[PDB]
Amino acid sequence: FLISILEAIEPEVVYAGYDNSQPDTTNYLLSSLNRLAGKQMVSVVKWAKALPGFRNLHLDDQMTLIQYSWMSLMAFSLGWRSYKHTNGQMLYFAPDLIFNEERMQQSAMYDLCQGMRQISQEFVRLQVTYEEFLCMKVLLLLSTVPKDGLKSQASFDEMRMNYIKELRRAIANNSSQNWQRFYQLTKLLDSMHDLVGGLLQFCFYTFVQSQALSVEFPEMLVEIISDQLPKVMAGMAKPLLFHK
Ligand SMILES: C[C@]12CCC(=O)C=C1CC[C@@H]1[C@@H]2[C@@H](O)C[C@]2(C=O)[C@@H](C(=O)CO)CC[C@@H]12
Ligand code: NA
Ligand code: NA
Repeated sequence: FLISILEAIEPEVVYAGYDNSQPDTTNYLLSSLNRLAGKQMVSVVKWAKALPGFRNLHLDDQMTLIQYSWMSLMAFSLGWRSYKHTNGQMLYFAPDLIFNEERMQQSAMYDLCQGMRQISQEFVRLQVTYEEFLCMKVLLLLSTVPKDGLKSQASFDEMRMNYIKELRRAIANNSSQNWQRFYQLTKLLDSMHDLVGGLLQFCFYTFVQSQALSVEFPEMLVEIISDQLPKVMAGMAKPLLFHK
C-alpha cells in the first residue's frame, strides 16, 4: 500500500523547454539544465509533501531535507530515466533534452556526466525494479541531515525505518539472496554522496559566478542554493550511510 502510494505520487515527466535551434554552448547547455532543475524542484517539493510521513516533520526539517538532498534526488531520477530509455547509454535529462557524447563534451562537465551515467549503469547491472527505485529515492530525501540534528528527530527516524523496511519488501529468493540485494542496493545509495559532492561543487561554483560566466539559474533554484551553499560550505550536513 505504501509502495502503491509511492507509485501514485511519483511526479510526471518534466520537460526542459529546450530550444534546439540555439547553439549548444556550455552556457546554453548549463543554463538549460538549470532551468530544467527549477521545474523539477517544483515537482520534488510537491512529491515530498505527499510522501507519507513527511508532513509529520517540523516545517524546518522539511525545508532542510529538501535543501540538502535535491541534487541527489534529481541525479538518481536521471539515472533511472537514462536506464529505462537508453539502457544507460545517454543521459535522459528530459524527453526534449537528451545528452549524447557531443553534449557531454560541450557541457564542460563530461566527467560529472559520466559519474551520473555510472548510476544508470548500476541500475542496468542490478536490474533495479521500479519498486526498489521508488523506495530508494525516498531514502535519499532522508539521507543527508544537519550534524546538529532535526527538530522532529523521533518522527524522522521512524519514517526512515519504515521506508527502509518498505525497500526490503520490494526486494523480497531465499533470505541470504535478499540480504545480498539489500547490501548492493544500499551500496548504490551510499555511492550517491561522493557523486553529489562533485555535482554540488560545480553547481555552487557556476552559481557564485552566474553573471560573470553567463550561466543562468531560475529563481526557484537561486533561493534554495543561496541558503544551502553556506550551510554545506560550513560543513553543517552529514550523510546517513548504510555501510562502513
Ligand atoms: C539538476 C540537474 C538537472 C536536472 C536533472 O535531471 C539532473 C541534474 C543533475 C546534474 C545537475 C543538473 C543541473 O543542476 C545542471 C547542474 C546543476 O546546476 C550543473 C551546473 O552546475 C550547471 O550550472 C552541475 C550539476 C548539474
Ligand atoms: Na532543521
Ligand atoms: Na555498473
